[PDB]
Amino acid sequence: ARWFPKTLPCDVTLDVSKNHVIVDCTDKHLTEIPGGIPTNTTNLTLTINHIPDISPASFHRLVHLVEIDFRCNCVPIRLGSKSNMCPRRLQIKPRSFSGLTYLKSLYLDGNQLLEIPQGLPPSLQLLSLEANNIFSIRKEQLTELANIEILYLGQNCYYRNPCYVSYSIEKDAFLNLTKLKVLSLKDNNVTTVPTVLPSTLTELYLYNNMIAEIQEDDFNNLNQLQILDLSGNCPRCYNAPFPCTPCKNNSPLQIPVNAFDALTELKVLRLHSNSLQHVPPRWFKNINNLQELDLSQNFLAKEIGDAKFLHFLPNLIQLDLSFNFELQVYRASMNLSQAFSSLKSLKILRIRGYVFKELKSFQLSPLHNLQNLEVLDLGTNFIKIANLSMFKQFKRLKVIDLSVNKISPVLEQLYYFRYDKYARSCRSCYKYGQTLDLSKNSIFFIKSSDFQHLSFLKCLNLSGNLISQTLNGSEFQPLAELRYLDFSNNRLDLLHSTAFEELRKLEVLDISSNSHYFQSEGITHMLNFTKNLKVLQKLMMNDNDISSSTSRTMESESLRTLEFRGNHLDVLWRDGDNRYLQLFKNLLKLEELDISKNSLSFLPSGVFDGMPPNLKNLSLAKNGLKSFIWEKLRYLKNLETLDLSHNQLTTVPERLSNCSRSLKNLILKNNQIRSLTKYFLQDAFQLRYLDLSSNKIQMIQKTSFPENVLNNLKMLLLHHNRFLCTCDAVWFVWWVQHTEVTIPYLATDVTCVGPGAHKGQSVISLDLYTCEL
Amino acid sequence: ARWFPKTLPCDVTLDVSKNHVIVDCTDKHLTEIPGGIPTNTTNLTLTINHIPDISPASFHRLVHLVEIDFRCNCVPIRLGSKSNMCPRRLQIKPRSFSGLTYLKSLYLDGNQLLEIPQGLPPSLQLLSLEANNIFSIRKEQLTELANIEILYLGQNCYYRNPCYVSYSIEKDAFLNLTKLKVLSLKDNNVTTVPTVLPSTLTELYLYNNMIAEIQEDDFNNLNQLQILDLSGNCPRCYNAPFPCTPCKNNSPLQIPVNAFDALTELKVLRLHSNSLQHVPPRWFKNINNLQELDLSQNFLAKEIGDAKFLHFLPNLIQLDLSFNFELQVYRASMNLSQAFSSLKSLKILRIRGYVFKELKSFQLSPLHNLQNLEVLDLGTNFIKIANLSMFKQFKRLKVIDLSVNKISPVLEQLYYFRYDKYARSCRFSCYKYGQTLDLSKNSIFFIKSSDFQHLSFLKCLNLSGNLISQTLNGSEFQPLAELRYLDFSNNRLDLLHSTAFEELRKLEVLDISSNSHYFQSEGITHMLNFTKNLKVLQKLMMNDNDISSSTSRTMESESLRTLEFRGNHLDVLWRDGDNRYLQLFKNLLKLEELDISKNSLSFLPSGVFDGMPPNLKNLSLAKNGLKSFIWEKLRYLKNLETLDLSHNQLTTVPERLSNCSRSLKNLILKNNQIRSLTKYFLQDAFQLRYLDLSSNKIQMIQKTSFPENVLNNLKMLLLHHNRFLCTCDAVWFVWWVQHTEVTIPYLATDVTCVGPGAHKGQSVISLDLYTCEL
RNA sequence: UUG
RNA sequence: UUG
Ligand SMILES: *[C@@H]1O[C@H](CO)[C@@H](O[C@@H]2O[C@H](CO)[C@@H](O)[C@H](O)[C@H]2NC(C)=O)[C@H](O)[C@H]1NC(C)=O
Ligand SMILES: *[C@@H]1O[C@H](CO)[C@@H](O[C@@H]2O[C@H](CO)[C@@H](O)[C@H](O)[C@H]2NC(C)=O)[C@H](O)[C@H]1NC(C)=O
Ligand SMILES: *[C@@H]1O[C@H](CO)[C@@H](O[C@@H]2O[C@H](CO)[C@@H](O)[C@H](O)[C@H]2NC(C)=O)[C@H](O)[C@H]1NC(C)=O
Ligand SMILES: *[C@@H]1O[C@H](CO)[C@@H](O[C@@H]2O[C@H](CO)[C@@H](O)[C@H](O)[C@H]2NC(C)=O)[C@H](O)[C@H]1NC(C)=O
Ligand SMILES: CCCCc1nc2c(N)nc3ccccc3c2n1Cc1ccc(CN)cc1
Ligand SMILES: CCCCc1nc2c(N)nc3ccccc3c2n1Cc1ccc(CN)cc1
Ligand SMILES: *[C@@H]1O[C@H](CO)[C@@H](O)[C@H](O)[C@H]1NC(C)=O
Ligand SMILES: *[C@@H]1O[C@H](CO)[C@@H](O)[C@H](O)[C@H]1NC(C)=O
Ligand SMILES: *[C@@H]1O[C@H](CO)[C@@H](O)[C@H](O)[C@H]1NC(C)=O
Ligand SMILES: *[C@@H]1O[C@H](CO)[C@@H](O)[C@H](O)[C@H]1NC(C)=O
Ligand SMILES: *[C@@H]1O[C@H](CO)[C@@H](O)[C@H](O)[C@H]1NC(C)=O
Ligand SMILES: *[C@@H]1O[C@H](CO)[C@@H](O)[C@H](O)[C@H]1NC(C)=O
Ligand SMILES: *[C@@H]1O[C@H](CO)[C@@H](O)[C@H](O)[C@H]1NC(C)=O
Ligand SMILES: *[C@@H]1O[C@H](CO)[C@@H](O)[C@H](O)[C@H]1NC(C)=O
Ligand SMILES: *[C@@H]1O[C@H](CO)[C@@H](O)[C@H](O)[C@H]1NC(C)=O
Ligand SMILES: *[C@@H]1O[C@H](CO)[C@@H](O)[C@H](O)[C@H]1NC(C)=O
Ligand SMILES: *[C@@H]1O[C@H](CO)[C@@H](O)[C@H](O)[C@H]1NC(C)=O
Repeated sequence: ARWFPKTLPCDVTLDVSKNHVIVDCTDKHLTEIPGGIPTNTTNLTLTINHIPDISPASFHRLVHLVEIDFRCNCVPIRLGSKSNMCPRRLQIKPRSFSGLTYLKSLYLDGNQLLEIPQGLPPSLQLLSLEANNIFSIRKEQLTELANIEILYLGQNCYYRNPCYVSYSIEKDAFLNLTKLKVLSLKDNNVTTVPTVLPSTLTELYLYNNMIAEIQEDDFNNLNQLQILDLSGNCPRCYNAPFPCTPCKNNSPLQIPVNAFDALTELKVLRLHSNSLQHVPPRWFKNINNLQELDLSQNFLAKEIGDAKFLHFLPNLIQLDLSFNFELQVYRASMNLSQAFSSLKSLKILRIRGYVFKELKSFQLSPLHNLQNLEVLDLGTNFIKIANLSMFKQFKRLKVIDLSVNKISPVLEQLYYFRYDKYARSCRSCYKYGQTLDLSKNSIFFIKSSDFQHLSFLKCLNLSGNLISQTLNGSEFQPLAELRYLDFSNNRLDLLHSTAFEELRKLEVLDISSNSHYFQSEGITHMLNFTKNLKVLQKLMMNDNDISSSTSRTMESESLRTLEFRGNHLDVLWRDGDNRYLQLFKNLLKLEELDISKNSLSFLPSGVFDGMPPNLKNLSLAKNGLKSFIWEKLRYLKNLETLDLSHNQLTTVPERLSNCSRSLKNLILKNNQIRSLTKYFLQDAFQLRYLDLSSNKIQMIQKTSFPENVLNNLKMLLLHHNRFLCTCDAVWFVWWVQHTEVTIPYLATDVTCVGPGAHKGQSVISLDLYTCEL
Repeated sequence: ARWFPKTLPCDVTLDVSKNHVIVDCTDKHLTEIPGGIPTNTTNLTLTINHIPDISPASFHRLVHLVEIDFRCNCVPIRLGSKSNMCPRRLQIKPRSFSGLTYLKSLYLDGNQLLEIPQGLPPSLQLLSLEANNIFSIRKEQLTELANIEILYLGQNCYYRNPCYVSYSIEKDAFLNLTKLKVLSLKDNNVTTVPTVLPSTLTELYLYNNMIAEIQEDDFNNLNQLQILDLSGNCPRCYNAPFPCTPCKNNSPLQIPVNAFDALTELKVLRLHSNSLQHVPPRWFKNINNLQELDLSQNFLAKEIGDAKFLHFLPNLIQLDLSFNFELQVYRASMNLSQAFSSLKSLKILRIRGYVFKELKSFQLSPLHNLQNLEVLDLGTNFIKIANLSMFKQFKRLKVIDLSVNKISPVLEQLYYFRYDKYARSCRFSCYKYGQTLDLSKNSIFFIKSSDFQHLSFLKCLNLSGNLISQTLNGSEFQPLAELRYLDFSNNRLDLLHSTAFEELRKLEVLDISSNSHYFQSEGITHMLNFTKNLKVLQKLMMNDNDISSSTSRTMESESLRTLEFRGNHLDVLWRDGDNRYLQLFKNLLKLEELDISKNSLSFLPSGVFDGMPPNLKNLSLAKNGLKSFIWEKLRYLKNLETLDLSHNQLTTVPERLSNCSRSLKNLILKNNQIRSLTKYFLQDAFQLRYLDLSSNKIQMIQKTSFPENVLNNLKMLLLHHNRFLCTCDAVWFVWWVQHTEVTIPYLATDVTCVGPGAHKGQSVISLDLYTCEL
């Protein structure tokens, strides 16, 4: 179907609308720029390779390159792989870029460069040099960058990539860059705000440096500035998970009261981890546009109960005061100044790490009339006592976050404590409505009154509490509109089949990782509790170690998805015991069933007949299946996806069309298949996806793989097999080289293991002409 | 060093004292009895193979055979592998055994036999026919067994191996087996006690059958009987995890009051799952020797509060009354009859599954003066309330088990609900510290010192798997002055205070594994230097805590010898560039054993080995995804004896292991990616004793890598499951493997050529390389 | 392989 | 692969 096989080890893509030819060679173990890159190439990406140098030969004929991404071909030692350390810094020979007349973006990050590469074309808008060893900026080296708009220089001098001196920037180095909009000098051992900066700046990133003081006029001309990040100068170092040096004398980052006067356009101000003890209202006298203010990780515990500066912030959307607690202090309660009530525009308020024992309704009163308040985050506060009914006054919020507290009767898991949460790399129930997140607390017992006045709730997260209780349907009575209950990581005791039946609008129920009572013999479990839940769509009961059930069927008219992974259906379906072979049969509208990780080394006859009639996607992954009667797939008349990955199957069916006329997606990766049957895919016409990767296949012949089926395949995975590239393989090699069908990893892992001559050689590159002499 | 390589695929052992030549061919994928079995073979085992028949050729030369274990060469379908189903039942041709004049033991279990094999020699003492399809016993077929003493016929007709009829035994079938001592007819669809049985019986196993009634004279002559098991006739089927049919009308197994009158020798009586509602004292009128009585899984809840029969059992050692609760009943308390006080010899009392809300001191008063009482088991009772101080009257006990209850302010996990807990297979803890109070798997969320008032005698406390989500500050355990072992695993400990546990001043072992909760949230203070206070602490387990951060930078101990730190994130604590935690273990001065496997250590930052404490001898870095390893750094570990690097991603071994560690004795490199050894790998490694190179990708081994003065010290050398290339370049290695005394497991099974073509799949032990010397 |  |  192709006249000329593509042999280039890079994905090539055409976006003809913007006349972009995109050539992506990311992570192809390349030691040279491959020959044959299309001459019309616009975007060329060579990240994560081991190309030791650039030269005029590199892009010689690539004259229409608008973007070169050449990052991480020599990552600095501590940042890169220790099993493949780069031996010598990337070498850029003169004239490597002067010919690239159309070049708009050049990425050279993580190449251990010692200096700003010169000879760059005047068309260049974006230059990126992060994670090199460039720690002295001189005006002379920047003249070439007249038209530059975006310049990334950070991570060139910090604990993970040290330069062992202070960063140096010459007076007015950036001033004649008259179009420069974004300047990032983060994570760099900088000691003062460089001046003067061009007044065209929109974004200035100076965080994680050694700037001890702000001069009044450091930001005098920056009347177009919209984002300023000064975080991590004089860091608060308590429990820092990276090496952290505080400013001497317990000093804060000193900012004169008028320092921001010119920043009339400022939208985002980040002062995280500057050891601040006070927030002078004078800072904000001439910024009324401010929308986002990060004051997390300072020492503003007292200031939170005063906070006059808030009166100057009527347009603020986001306010973060997390982790301002005083060391060794466990406050009784939360003192929020009344000044908070003047935050007319506030949608998002975050005060984790305030650290206090009792949350009481009136302490939140300053928030009562903030009409736009969508998120209230009081997590990681070690709150012991909170009458949940106080949130009757917060029905308008989208998320009330009390996660990780000690209550009893989405941000990344490392977020407030990571060094650079915006660092670049070399390469949930909120949607249901009002969410009360109580996850990771100490709730041991629940009763209906605990949820008094909270009938508006759509999602309740009780995951990771200590609830060890037989629910009989009486515990959630107020939660009349609840659509989503996360009850995972508790110790539910399904003694009563009336559990959860009061949650009459419940659509999704997670009772995963409630294995405690299931792992002790002789205890009653009612798995038919689903019959009462008339609108239940999705039920998760993963990792419960279920090996026994008092009831023999689960029943639902509504349930479409059942996750039953990590249980012991091998015990329930012990050969000879027929009692549970229709456990799922009366889930009449069930479409998706996950019974991976159930130790099902075989499937007793009757399991398939016992499946409910509308099953579409069935996972049997990770079972150690050593055999499989493919013919029994005939019972699964609506089966579209069959996941058999990570098992021990050695054969495929003689005729897949004779096993299922509906099957579209067959995942057989990570098995032990050594050969295909003679007529495997014969007449399997709307088969569309076939994963045979990570098996031990040596040969594939045309009878097993007729082209009338292969041409309909959205994707066909064959990588990591044991292909023998002898003359018997002539059809398969020819087809792989000329096919339109998508086959991932042809450049990297579709390989001959022999015969000797061809060992380790890619099938895409293989020349079998000697077979036709 | 051997003139004749051993090529037989079976382990051979000589026990010269007992004149035994033991040949074990268990699980060798054999389709025929291997040739070359020693002619002096006494014990021959061929279990788990697929030898389709036996014939006079089978044991032709093996005339001194005392034991043949030929089990599971054709296991019944539901019992066997579903990937390798046996196609046809084992065929035994005539006179296959009649020549084995010394044959004392014959096992033919799991072969789908239809009949009792004939022609057996009269020397036979033990015949085993479990898991076949023999379900009709006729006196004629038993004449050959004149001298038989032990006869196993069970598991021939039950749900996993059905015969679809009742078991049949001809009247007096066994009577003329005048030496018969043990008779097992369990799991067989038997409907009556076969009679008459020979009076020589010592053990009678009739459990899991369909016997609804015992005739009064069923055991009339069994005056030597010591063990009688009638369990599982009229079973109690509630929550049974196997198919279970009760006797109609909820009837119990009916036993006449005089049924046991002849059993004056009875030591063990098992009436488990017989749906009993009463235990008539008349049963035990002439059994005064009884030591073990299992009455679990009946309906004896009422009877436990009356239990007059206990007055007839002064010699009883074990009494099991577990799982007698009435269905749907949650009693307020445990009513134990005063009759319990007459169990003067009782060592072990088990009453799980009574099901009651409140345990109070006086309810155990019938037990107070049982002087020999060692074990009191009240687990799986859903007890909600118990003043632990009541056990101050029980300091003589060895184990007090309140496991799996709901208390708040060693048996197999499947045991009482298992079908046949003594079922044979085809192939074949802190109690030692002193008084143990097991509170594991309860609902304890908060502990305070007074909870343990009056229990200073305790040596071990098991709090595993509670809900304790508390900052221990040294005040919670104050009465436990003699505690040697605290299992605090699977809780939510909050190590805010470095004074946690410091009140346990005699503590030798502390398990705080799987307390990951507070370690999983950023910015929380964790004091790992809490160890300084524990002056006699030997062993610390803190596995699977997900530790990725620590406020303190060193742990300190003068006493700690073993630290388990597996399943944490030392990769994060030792991030390249961060030096603060590189001496985390350095001041554990007496530490000899460190497990830091499963810590995602894909590389080791420089400074880790220098930072190890000076006496470390046993170090595990297993299961880290280690992709590289500077072997030279082992030089810092001057007392290292065992290095476990299994299940990693290493591709090379050091050029000279002796130049890396002068102390290393045990080097575990199994399950890595090693493709070749260095030229002089083991040169002068005089302290090497154990070397596991199995499950790698080695193609070739040359003599320079494996000097013979090092190999001769090796207690063991593992090489199986590599990718050995059996060309003429491999002549040294093939010759050496064939002629070496060194122990190398799996030469018959998994030391194999992958090529060249001709030799693919062949064992190197069997490989003939003469063409390389023409 | 810029966490 | 007798649980
Ligand atoms: C291909 O490269 C071009 C050139 O850098 C990328 O286009 C730029 O995208 C950013 C995104 O906002 C714009 O600000 C620039 O102005 C764009 N430049 C041009 C010339 O249009 C494009 O995103 C890249 N695409 C791919 C798939 O790599
Ligand atoms: C950041 O710059 C400081 C200089 O202010 C570096 O500190 C010097 O480091 C050298 C070598 O380690 C010492 O000999 C000097 O005494 C240090 N000077 C001072 C004033 O401390 C520091 O190492 C740099 N940090 C990084 C990560 O590059
Ligand atoms: C070898 O076979 C003999 C005979 O079958 C075994 O001897 C029996 O051992 C059991 C258990 O150890 C004793 O209780 C019996 O009294 C012995 N029976 C006879 C008839 O002597 C012996 O154990 C076997 N040894 C090995 C290593 O397989
Ligand atoms: C145990 O024996 C009973 C009866 O002795 C068998 O039950 C009969 O089974 C046949 C075939 O399945 C049925 O048609 C009869 O109705 C049953 N009879 C009675 C009285 O129940 C039973 O199959 C046997 N069990 C096993 C495991 O072999
Ligand atoms: C964001 C807080 C980091 C420090 C910290 N860690 C913990 C912890 N692991 N457990 C606690 C348990 C209860 C109260 C406070 C803390 C606490 N705290 C706060 C705290 C620590 C110590 C003290 C002195 N009692 C008061 C408050
Ligand atoms: C060995 C016990 C098997 C049956 C069982 N299962 C459970 C269970 N999952 N949770 C309980 C929780 C409290 C009390 C009893 C049970 C119980 N029980 C006993 C029981 C169940 C139900 C009732 C009536 N509420 C009384 C007693
Ligand atoms: C909690 O507050 C609600 C009103 O918001 C009140 O009805 C209820 O009684 C309170 N409960 C407790 C224990 O204070
Ligand atoms: C509930 O909270 C936990 C955090 O502990 C989170 O992992 C989970 O995704 C949440 N559930 C939903 C439905 O968002
Ligand atoms: C369910 O249990 C709750 C809590 O103990 C109790 O208030 C209620 O009476 C019970 N409901 C039913 C229907 O048994
Ligand atoms: C669940 O099934 C059990 C069968 O053991 C029965 O006792 C109970 O009534 C059933 N309940 C529901 C809600 O289906
Ligand atoms: C205990 O139960 C027995 C038998 O049911 C009865 O005779 C006795 O009076 C009961 N005693 C107590 C204290 O409950
Ligand atoms: C528990 O019993 C002991 C007597 O052994 C007594 O000292 C203590 O007060 C009791 N505690 C409670 C809570 O009943
Ligand atoms: C404590 O009990 C747990 C839970 O039953 C058990 O796994 C553990 O091995 C016990 N610990 C000791 C030291 O015996
Ligand atoms: C430790 O905590 C316990 C329980 O909260 C308390 O009784 C005691 O005063 C505390 N002791 C110290 C030394 O902090
Ligand atoms: C443990 O180390 C911390 C240092 O962060 C110190 O504050 C504390 O007092 C130490 N405690 C002990 C018992 O060494
Ligand atoms: C080394 O320690 C491991 C546990 O970490 C133990 O299993 C092994 O037997 C020990 N080896 C020696 C030789 O002491
Ligand atoms: C390693 O070998 C070299 C050369 O034999 C020797 O100089 C050096 O001292 C040795 N080091 C150790 C630790 O044995």
